[PDB]
Amino acid sequence: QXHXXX
Amino acid sequence: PSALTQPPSASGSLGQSVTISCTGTSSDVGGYNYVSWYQQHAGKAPKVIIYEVNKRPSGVPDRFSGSKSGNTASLTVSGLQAEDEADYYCSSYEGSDNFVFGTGTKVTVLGQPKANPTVTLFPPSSEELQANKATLVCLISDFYPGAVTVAWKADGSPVKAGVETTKPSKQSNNKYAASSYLSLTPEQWKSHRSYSCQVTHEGSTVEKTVAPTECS
Amino acid sequence: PSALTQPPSASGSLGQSVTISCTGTSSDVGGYNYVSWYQQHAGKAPKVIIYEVNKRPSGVPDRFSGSKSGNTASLTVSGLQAEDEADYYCSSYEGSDNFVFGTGTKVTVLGQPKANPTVTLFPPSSEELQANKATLVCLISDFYPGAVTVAWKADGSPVKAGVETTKPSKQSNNKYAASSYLSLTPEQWKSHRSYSCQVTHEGSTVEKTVAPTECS
Repeated sequence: QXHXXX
Repeated sequence: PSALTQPPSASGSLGQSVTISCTGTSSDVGGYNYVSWYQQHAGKAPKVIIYEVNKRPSGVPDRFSGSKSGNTASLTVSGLQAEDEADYYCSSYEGSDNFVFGTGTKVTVLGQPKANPTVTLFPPSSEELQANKATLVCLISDFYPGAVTVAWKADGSPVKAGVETTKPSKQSNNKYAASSYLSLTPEQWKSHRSYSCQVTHEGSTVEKTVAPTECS
Repeated sequence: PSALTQPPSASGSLGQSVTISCTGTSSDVGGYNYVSWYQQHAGKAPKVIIYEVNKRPSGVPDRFSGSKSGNTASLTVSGLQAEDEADYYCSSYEGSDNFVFGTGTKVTVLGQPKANPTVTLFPPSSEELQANKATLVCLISDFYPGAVTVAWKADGSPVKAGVETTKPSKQSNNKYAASSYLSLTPEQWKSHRSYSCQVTHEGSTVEKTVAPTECS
């Protein structure tokens, strides 16, 4: 996850 | 600090099930709602199965439930399949663009049956003899559990040397696969009656035998 | 799935700058700028060390560099320290519900000299066809560093299923030994013109060819 930077 | 706390090893029996615990803090696990779980196969690409507490992403067949209770997240593997034997990591955002991980959980299944290896002995490729070398390969495969030992022989009297033996790998049917191989010279392998490969697993010896008799 | 391709291994001497790559396929490219790099040492969790293609988050040595162009993303370790030795992955927010990893790239601090692998293809033994089994082995011996990429072909067609690669095991000469296999029917065998075993070891690729013979 590039979970949002979120 | 910690890193999201997981229990080092977790486990179930086939068809039974396990619930992994990821425990963090009010800054991460509590606070935001962005706990993903990572299923990593033994030294392999890590693939995500849950992304947002529970969230169904691309092809996660079976019961892979995500549920977080406040400051502790958790996943479950309802109806245990053996392919699930792996390593599970969790993650939470913590703010200012950062993500933290969990300390991992090794997840093993139980009740997976015993299987004695598939022993395939191989004589040197014609090509490799044209090139002047000669290698013999023993392929031990489809065995569970992954504990095994390989002998080599000249004729009955053993060859203890020039043998390199692999340490076993899980192959996609859960069963293991190991290799054993003898480095010889053409002259050598012409000058013998039979070579053999002894393979011992769960106290059960298979013995394949290769004699210079190749339609090459 | 396998859509992000990364090298078998990247190795250097202390003080030497490595570079690793994530080449993507068909799909998104700059379409997705979302490329993240993860470090992972043996049986510790993943630590992210690059986000948004070039970013570099908090507590990350400024000698970890990140860059992307076309279908290709590059991470760099400058004047590499021992501590840098681990596996690296890339990650991309593709087909949404689809978060895709590269295949990994192991970073090695050259102890010994470099050693391009010896591949030895081996065909179904006749005796084996007498049992109506078909099994092809690819021996990869004496190589360093201990990471290899494997790929089968059936007349230049990259091959679907049958394949299983063991994990690189250290030998008594301290270099590496991995092996790969394919299972066929004697007719899946006897159909084709040639089968290949293809093996990559960081900027070095080697392909071996084996064709069907009737023998006996």
